[PDB]
Amino acid sequence: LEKLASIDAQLRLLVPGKVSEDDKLIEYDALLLDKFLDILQDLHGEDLKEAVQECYELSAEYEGKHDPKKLEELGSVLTSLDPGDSIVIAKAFSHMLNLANLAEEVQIAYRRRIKLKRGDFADEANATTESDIEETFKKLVLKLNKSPEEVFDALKNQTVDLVLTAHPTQSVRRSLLQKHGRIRNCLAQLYAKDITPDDKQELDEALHREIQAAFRTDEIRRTPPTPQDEMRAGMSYFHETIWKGVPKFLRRVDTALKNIGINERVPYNAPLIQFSSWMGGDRDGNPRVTPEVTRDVCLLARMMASNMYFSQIEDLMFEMSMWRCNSELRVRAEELYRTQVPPTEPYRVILGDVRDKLYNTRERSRHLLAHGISDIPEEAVYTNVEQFLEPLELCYRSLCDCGDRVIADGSLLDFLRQVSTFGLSLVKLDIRQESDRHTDVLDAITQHLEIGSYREWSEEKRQEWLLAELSGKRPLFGSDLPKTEEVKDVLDTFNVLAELPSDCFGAYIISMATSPSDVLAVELLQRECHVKHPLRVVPLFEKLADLEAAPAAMARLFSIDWYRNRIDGKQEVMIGYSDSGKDAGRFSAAWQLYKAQEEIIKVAKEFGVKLVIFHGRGGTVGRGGGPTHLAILSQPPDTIHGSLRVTVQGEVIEQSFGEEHLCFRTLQRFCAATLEHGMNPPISPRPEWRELMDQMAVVATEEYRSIVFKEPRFVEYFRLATPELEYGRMNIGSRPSKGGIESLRAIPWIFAWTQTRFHLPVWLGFGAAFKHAIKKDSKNLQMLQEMYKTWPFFRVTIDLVEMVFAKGDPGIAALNDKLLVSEDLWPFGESLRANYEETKDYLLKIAGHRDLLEGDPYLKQRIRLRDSYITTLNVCQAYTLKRIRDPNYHVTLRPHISKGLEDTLILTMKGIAAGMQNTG
Amino acid sequence: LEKLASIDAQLRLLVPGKVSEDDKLIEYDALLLDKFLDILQDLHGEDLKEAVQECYELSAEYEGKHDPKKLEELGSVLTSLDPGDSIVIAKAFSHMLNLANLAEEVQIAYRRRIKLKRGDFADEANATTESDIEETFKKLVLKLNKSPEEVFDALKNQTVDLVLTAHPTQSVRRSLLQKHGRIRNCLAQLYAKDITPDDKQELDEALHREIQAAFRTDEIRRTPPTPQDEMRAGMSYFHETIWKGVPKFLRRVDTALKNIGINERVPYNAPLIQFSSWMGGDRDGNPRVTPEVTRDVCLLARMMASNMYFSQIEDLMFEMSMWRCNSELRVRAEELYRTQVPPTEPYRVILGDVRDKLYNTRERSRHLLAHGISDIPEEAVYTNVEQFLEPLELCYRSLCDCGDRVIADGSLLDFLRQVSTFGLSLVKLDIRQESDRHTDVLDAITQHLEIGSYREWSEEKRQEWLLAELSGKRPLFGSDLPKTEEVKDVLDTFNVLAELPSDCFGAYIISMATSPSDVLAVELLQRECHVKHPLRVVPLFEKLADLEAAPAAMARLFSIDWYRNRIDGKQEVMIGYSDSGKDAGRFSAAWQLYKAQEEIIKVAKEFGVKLVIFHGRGGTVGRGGGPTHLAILSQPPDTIHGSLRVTVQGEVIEQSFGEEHLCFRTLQRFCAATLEHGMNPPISPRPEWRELMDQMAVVATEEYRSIVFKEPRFVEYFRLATPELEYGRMNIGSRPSKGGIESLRAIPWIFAWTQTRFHLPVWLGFGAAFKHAIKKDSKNLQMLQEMYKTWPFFRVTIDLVEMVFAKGDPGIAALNDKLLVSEDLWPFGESLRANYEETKDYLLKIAGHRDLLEGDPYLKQRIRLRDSYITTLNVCQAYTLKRIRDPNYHVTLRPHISKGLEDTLILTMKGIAAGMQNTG
Amino acid sequence: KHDPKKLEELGSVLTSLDPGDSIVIAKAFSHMLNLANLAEEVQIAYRRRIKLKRGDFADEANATTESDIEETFKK
Ligand SMILES: N[C@@H](CC(=O)O)C(=O)O
Ligand SMILES: N[C@@H](CC(=O)O)C(=O)O
Repeated sequence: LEKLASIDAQLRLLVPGKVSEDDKLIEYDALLLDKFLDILQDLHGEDLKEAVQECYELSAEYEGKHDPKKLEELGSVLTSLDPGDSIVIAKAFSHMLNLANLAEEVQIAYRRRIKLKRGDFADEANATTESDIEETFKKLVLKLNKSPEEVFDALKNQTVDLVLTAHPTQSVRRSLLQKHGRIRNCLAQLYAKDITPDDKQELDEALHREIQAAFRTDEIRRTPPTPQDEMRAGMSYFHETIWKGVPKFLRRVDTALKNIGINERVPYNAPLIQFSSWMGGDRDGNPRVTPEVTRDVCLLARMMASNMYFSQIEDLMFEMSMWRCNSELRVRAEELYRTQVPPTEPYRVILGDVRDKLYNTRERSRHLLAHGISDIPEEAVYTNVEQFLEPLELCYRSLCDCGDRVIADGSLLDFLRQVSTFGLSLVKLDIRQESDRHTDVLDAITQHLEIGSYREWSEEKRQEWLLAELSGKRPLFGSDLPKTEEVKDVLDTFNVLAELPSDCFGAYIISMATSPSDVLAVELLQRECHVKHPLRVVPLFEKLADLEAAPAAMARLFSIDWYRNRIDGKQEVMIGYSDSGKDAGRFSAAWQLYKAQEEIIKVAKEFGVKLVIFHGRGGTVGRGGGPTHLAILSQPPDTIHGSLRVTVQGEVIEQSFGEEHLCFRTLQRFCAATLEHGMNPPISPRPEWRELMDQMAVVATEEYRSIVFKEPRFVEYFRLATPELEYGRMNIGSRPSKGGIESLRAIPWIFAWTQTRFHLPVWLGFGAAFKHAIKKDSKNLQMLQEMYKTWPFFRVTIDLVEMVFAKGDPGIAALNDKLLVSEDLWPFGESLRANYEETKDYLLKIAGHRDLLEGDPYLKQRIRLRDSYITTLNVCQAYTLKRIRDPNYHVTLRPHISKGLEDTLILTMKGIAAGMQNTG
Repeated sequence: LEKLASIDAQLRLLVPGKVSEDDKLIEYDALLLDKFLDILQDLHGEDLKEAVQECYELSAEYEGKHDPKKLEELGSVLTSLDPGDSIVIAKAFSHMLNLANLAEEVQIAYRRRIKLKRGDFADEANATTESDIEETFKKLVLKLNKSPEEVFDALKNQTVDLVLTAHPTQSVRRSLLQKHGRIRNCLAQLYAKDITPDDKQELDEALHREIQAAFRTDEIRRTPPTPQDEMRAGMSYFHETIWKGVPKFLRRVDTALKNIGINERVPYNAPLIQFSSWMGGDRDGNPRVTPEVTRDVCLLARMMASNMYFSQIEDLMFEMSMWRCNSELRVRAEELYRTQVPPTEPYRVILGDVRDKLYNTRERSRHLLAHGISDIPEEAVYTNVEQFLEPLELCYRSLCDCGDRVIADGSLLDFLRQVSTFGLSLVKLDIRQESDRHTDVLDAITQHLEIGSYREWSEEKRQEWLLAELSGKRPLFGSDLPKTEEVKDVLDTFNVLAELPSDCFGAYIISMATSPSDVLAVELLQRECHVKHPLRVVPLFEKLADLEAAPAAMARLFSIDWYRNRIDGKQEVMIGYSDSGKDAGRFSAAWQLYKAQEEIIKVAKEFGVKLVIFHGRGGTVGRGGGPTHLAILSQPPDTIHGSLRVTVQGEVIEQSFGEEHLCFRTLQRFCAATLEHGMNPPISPRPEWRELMDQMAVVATEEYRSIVFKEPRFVEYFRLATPELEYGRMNIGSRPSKGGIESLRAIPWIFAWTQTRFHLPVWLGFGAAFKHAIKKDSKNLQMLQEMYKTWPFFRVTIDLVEMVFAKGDPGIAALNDKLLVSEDLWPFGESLRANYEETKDYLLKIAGHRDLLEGDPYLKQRIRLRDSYITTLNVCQAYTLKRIRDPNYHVTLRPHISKGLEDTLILTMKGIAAGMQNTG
Repeated sequence: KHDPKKLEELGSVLTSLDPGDSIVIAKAFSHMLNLANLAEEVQIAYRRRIKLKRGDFADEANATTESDIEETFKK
């Protein structure tokens, strides 16, 4: 009848909880698990529930003592399941994990903020202590001597651009987030103080039902989804929380402003917040992302957006019942009426006409998507956001003129902000393609023209030629140009950019950029494919050597008159932490990128160019939560200067935007941190620190490279101990290599090692670095410790690695070796595990910590509560990999318990990924 | 800066408040007023705010001491306003009043229920103590020895039919209720314990803004709205609260059932709840309600309903992502797919097809409304509710078959209940017409045929003839029948009933019914106008003499074979409390109707007919709130027998259904009380009581009639002291007479006297009755007191009159006399006021009360808080009536203060009506 | 349930005690009873008075509804 107390007590044995009336995470997990076990019993029988229970207990005992025999006990239960039973159990543990995450969201959403606080930079690393927008304003006036008018001014001119990217292991379906949403809402509401008995009986029932609906929305799908479908799923968070969150956060900004003495509101059309997207735009090493895919996602964006505006304007129309207007609106209303509402309701006549334009904008888009042709003419549709804003501006003005500003400042204002923030699509699409592919197009052209081979030319020649053609008097090539399939694909992409309207797009990112010709090549292609409004061109520098030359590259570009004129004082450059870390190791990349950004800003300053750094995946700003706040504050001085552009990693998007409070705090912290930084850079490092970082980077890079690139048996080891081959072949997303580790892409590199709980890519090299700093001079420990206490960059860098170790378990990696790796390679695995421990030890000593995450007990608890579930998936995954790979491995199967191995593997890969979220 | 405390302290001086953490009404009023005064100042200037403040203080002092000089002080401020200033001030007091009412709704919504209670019938007269559905179940099992299975059974077979009617002084616009809704929601949320500082800053701002939006949604409209427009406005509460409230209440019933040991749910298609409507159907004394109007409202009903189902099914479709179905659904899905979703989502394929049918059903209806013709064929649309239910039943079954009943029992089940409760329209329309109009049609027919004059025939002849024609072999008349306009209008109404589908309609009510021929006449007309499925015919007995003969009338009908066969064991009869009270006075009508219902039930029993009493306006069941609960329990034994049909008076509908909690409790109490009564009738009166009531009724009727019909100067007095002539001429709704008071309609009779705060129609006759009972025999006081303590009917009857006196102020009626009535008629007014006081005194002594509403302090406080505002409107109204009626009356006007007299009068009439709500 | 066999079950456990054990058990139950009474006193001491009440003589039969001295004066 009542097992809720036993589940709760076994959880609390695993976590020494807390008295706080806000700490209820363990209660939430108990309740969710209890309901879930009941469901399992109802659907699959007591015996199956019992088996799930059996596996959980074994995992619990392992997370207690860490006796590795428990993993083999769990193994022998898991390997003895027919594949139908295995699927149900892998699905159970997967679902318990998701539930644990939902519980976490609710806990974070309602945790009390701390009132008394030091106001130093460590407060900015946690949701509970970080500065909200009013606190940041007040800090700037008080501690940095800014007039409120100055703070207001900075804020009006500030942009934060969040760039949405593909979930690496497939995005959750839109209907599943709504279910999740309802589970969270029922969970929140069962603990409200405001309500009675029966309401709770009903919430209990609602929650039970919703845990079940979620579990049975589980269709089994080896064959991937189209990039169009993956884009739709990625766009779900707009309907869920972003659409309302934006106006809600802007209203908070307004209140913060009243409270520091500024009586105005942020203008509705100040572009504080923008969203961009990569989904259907990034084709770098991904030929499923075709020209047609791009054309489609831009149409889908347009369709979704206008569908939202269409539906919202109906609500606005209800509200705008008022009859008093200025004469300017009167005139307009009467015109429209003369060409189905009364004229005594003038706002409704205007908004009704906007509604039809929006309906038209939406049907035109759908037609073009389904057929290429629409009977709906462009004249009857919105093609620029200002056409849509104008009549809304007219309403606003008319209301204020009549004395009803207060009304204008409600729903109408929310709407102006939505329109202005989201514009006609909800996101602008970046295109990304690798520079070789541009070279190939250009070599096809030069060879056709019989003037030689662009590939063979030196860099000085490439520039000389590209500039001569960018002011050429004469087109380069036609349709009759002989093209490989790949070259046709690059050209057809540019033709899409020419055809489609410029408000669909943002950046053309060049992967593997290294020279000025890389950027000039794209400028020429765009001009020659007749892109009337060329996308800005953004180089992505990947390797350490490429980051070293980046500054000179940008100096050259800027000193070219054509390009300088063309760029109109703005340039964006992209960095990719995971990418650079794959080349030199994480530590060395972190340092190089700090320096790279200082150096590129210096060069921009010199040429009078405004420089925007676009943060790609793997940086500490990608963590989400409080840690994102300190991460922003820790950027090098002047590297934001009013413009934050940052990747929202798909594996972090739910946590960041799925729950409405969290979404609000995410937007808040991006605005707060950006504003503060531009007026309050972090401390610049001491010379001694720089010098030590340079020495440490050399050593760190040497360790990492000698293991990852010069150990001849490394790739072999990697392919056995890691599910990277099976991630590739069951392709979850893109496709894994472009050869060895040079050839492998960042995401698969991280994912392979996250799946084994070993995380090599995040920590390798730090151990050599610290060890060597300290042997060289024992005083370096103190300096390292001081850097941790007082240099934000360094704090933040260590904290991310510390978090990754909290998600680590070398016991799991050892089990994979035992099962999957040949005995000859075992000492190699064991030395890599010795390196993990040694690296971890040094990290703890530098942070002044006895255990992992001592500074962040809330995060410690969250991670520890996930581990029981993830661990079962890991053991299941290891033995499933053994069965797939080795046909001659068999065990006695149990008789079927409930009422394909590849399917199990897909399920465990996604679960472990849902559990590990962000690492590097 | 802070006047909130002065407003609050001046209110609390007027009401000696309470410590209860739930009693916040006075705080709510303070806050709402403070924000409102600020708005007035911003929009109209300090001086205008000051004037409103000045008028409020004078009204406050009057409600304190009741010095009548204060009314003249207020008068002299009000009469000195140019008409533009007068409009703004009347609008201010009107808006403050509405605000006071919103505050009240919130107070009632969140007041704590009382846990310990006597469980006697007085507990059922208040929201805080009344029985909910679980308590009623438990009472029936425990105190009446019913098995839960029996209780379940009674409930499955029970119907409650709430019949929506026209607001007597015009329905609030749909957009204004939404605003109201938002003001309430902001008010509730400012006192939530669950939230922080800034949230409140924002709610403050939201509330201020919404009070302003409401104030400026105020267009000035002498020219009435069409009956179609008045029907649309009446239907607003479906979107607001009823649409969700129904499934929500049915789910509560399910929980109550689990909790008394019944594991089933009420079947989704048990018709526990139904709504009907009169709007566009009642034409009795109202020629604006034409055949075309009726045709229209049935189309609008159909349109609205299908628009709601269409929009809701989209949500349901999102939820129904599941892939497991039974084979029956599989087959169907694949068929539909073969004729735009994947087939792996079978519920969505079914629901999508339902969605298109719903869209079609909705466009067909709109076309027919706008043009008479639709290209959309009937085959592609729903014409019967079962066509719509079938595919939903299929989903339900399929889910249960696959083990997912728990899922079926969520949103799908809510939807089945909505569909089944609301059906294809949301309401079925009654038609009502007066019996003379039928006689005229029949006389036109007999004269045409040259067989004499139906009007001239006796009742025995009329029946003989109507029965001969109802089994006639030969049609009565054609199109070439010569018709007056009125006769054509009655025929064309029947032709509408023939053309339109039978699910649009319910009852054909015959006003002024008195004989069996009245009912047989309509049966014949329906047959001869070719109504394939005739509406049931329902007689409305109005006069005392008509109620006396009603039983014999029904005995005759039932003993006629044709009619008996035709009626298939069911008959509805309607009673109209206000109507009968206009003929004989309220007391005498109350008693007659108790007896009438006993007698008609007796006759039905004898003939084996199931009898449904339809309660028209003015009864104690129309009060709303707790009092509706005891009122139902107090019906005579066996007079409900599983079927409650009751009028929801337009002047009570906001209070009953505007706020979601109140809507839920309204549905609850109708179900609770109906179920209990059928198993637990009230005590039948003692013989001594009957005898005393008969003696008291004679005397009560004689007093009332001698004043209202035999005093030759009464009508003259009535037309001077009352705004009834101006209610008529500025027609707010219907139109006032059909002559004298016989000729005047109930609603205008009540409204005239409610506007003067005198309420003559509710209390007159009670005084003579009680006085005479007590002089005859001093022991009668004790018996009267005992009847009050132990006979529910009597309690409830006195309580309604007591409530009306709480809304009374003879000081106001005296002011009207002084200003509007000629001096010769002043002693007449003064004797009527002497009668008020004497009647009130006796009422207090019988109830054992020292002051009005001592038994109901919550209601006492609510009424007292309204009075300040209503009183200002009353004084304004009195002097405005003086100006309209007397051109030679003038006063010095103030210079204009802010930055038509008929308009002011409309405004004061509506305000006083919004303030007085229900009386008789 | 009021199954009378339970009294004899209890009997057979109680009659089988040496007199030293019997004393200690009778003393335990005696003390548990006193404890129960102390708990009752605390419950009655802090139970909330009921604000809304009929003001008839039945209210005077319970601590929670009876009239205090001010209510009696006012009455
Ligand atoms: N997003 C969290 C980690 C997690 O939730 O797994 C962080 O970066 O600290
Ligand atoms: N509806 C309330 C009266 C009112 O709210 O004015 C009642 O009948 O008691």
